[PDB]
Amino acid sequence: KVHRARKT
Amino acid sequence: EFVVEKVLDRRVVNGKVEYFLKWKGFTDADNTWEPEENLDCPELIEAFLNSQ
Repeated sequence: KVHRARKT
Repeated sequence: EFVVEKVLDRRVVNGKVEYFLKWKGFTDADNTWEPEENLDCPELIEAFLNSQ
């Protein structure tokens, strides 16, 4: 799947 | 949150696991190191690496 993450 | 295109590297910083991400539709100049808890599934990286 498409993953997303918090960017600092 | 932003879409992750790829995971490029891993490092441990005083116990703390971080990963070097390329973000989708941003260039390499925008790559960042992120703490594991910023990812939805860091287990997938760990599982990939621990199986070799």
